[PDB]
Amino acid sequence: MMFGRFTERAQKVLALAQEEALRLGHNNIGTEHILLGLVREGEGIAAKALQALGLGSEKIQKEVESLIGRGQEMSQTIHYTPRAKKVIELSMDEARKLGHSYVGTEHILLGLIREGEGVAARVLNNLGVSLNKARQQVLQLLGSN
Repeated sequence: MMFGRFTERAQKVLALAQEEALRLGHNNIGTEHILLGLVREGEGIAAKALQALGLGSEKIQKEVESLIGRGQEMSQTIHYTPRAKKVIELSMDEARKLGHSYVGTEHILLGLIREGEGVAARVLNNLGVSLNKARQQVLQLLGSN
């Protein structure tokens, strides 16, 4: 058996990533759309950790949309990019490394920073969040704070 399961909180950020892809006029979910889906949820442990590090939904949204743009729409329904598919595997590896039997919002963000080269990692670094800053706030705020 393997932890091919996401929390209801995490499934909501991934559903918001589809709504945000369709708002931007994209038929795909990237690392960018998963990070944008996180701040559009705003209460999940990862989004709460981003805001605890001094970020905010408009800051992350404006930096995402300034890097990926708008208007490539084709009414084609959503697909995951190779990096978003990698983040789904890496967040599941981070959940297994923590001994959690499903992937939380926390573990989605640990996947986004573990990818390290997609737009999500670059938005965090250009705002001022870093791999170890995000790890320490997420790893505390998930239940050890």
